[PDB]
Amino acid sequence: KETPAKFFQYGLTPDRDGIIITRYLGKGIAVVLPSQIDGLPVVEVATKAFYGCVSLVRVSLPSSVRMIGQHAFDGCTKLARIELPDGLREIRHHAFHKCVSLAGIVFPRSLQVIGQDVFSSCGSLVDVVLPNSVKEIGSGAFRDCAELASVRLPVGVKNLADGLFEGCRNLVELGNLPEKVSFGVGVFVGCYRLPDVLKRSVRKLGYKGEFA
Repeated sequence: KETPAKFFQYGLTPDRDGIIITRYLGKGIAVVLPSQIDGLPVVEVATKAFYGCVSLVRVSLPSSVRMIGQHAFDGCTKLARIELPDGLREIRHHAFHKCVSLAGIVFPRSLQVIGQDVFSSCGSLVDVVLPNSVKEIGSGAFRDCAELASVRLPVGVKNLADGLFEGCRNLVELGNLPEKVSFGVGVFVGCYRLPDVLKRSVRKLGYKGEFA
């Protein structure tokens, strides 16, 4: 089905083997990012490439995409579904900032890194399951996800970064909470709905910050 290349601006990757998508020019309701342009694989969605694309409802990325750059989908206020590739390794900071219609997202088994504030103000996001491949999660990654009810952490997670769940006033379930973990500042500020058994096991792990 792939969206034709003429709706994208792109460059070459440093080693001349892949296409970096730098801008989406169209205004369709659905983009299927081509897996290749002129025989090269599409490996990256660059900084701000879909910035402010309020028309988009669905985005499909090919398995060749390894990287989603900073603020890539910042302001895609109608984005309701995005098919992430199994090639995806990293989502840079603010990549889905203010994607207020993103109700769910399925992370691939390849995802390594989630930058700061990636789902900041994703006010429709309900469930998130972080695969065990996820080694790095930046501060504020789920800041102001006011509808976020359930988060499953990666099994080996060593720290919960600063303000990770700040403003998650509907958060009630935190799966895969480790036997030992370090807490940044204000991890659970504004999390009014955390159950008591959860709050106690978190204090027992050593959190001294605010639950509200």
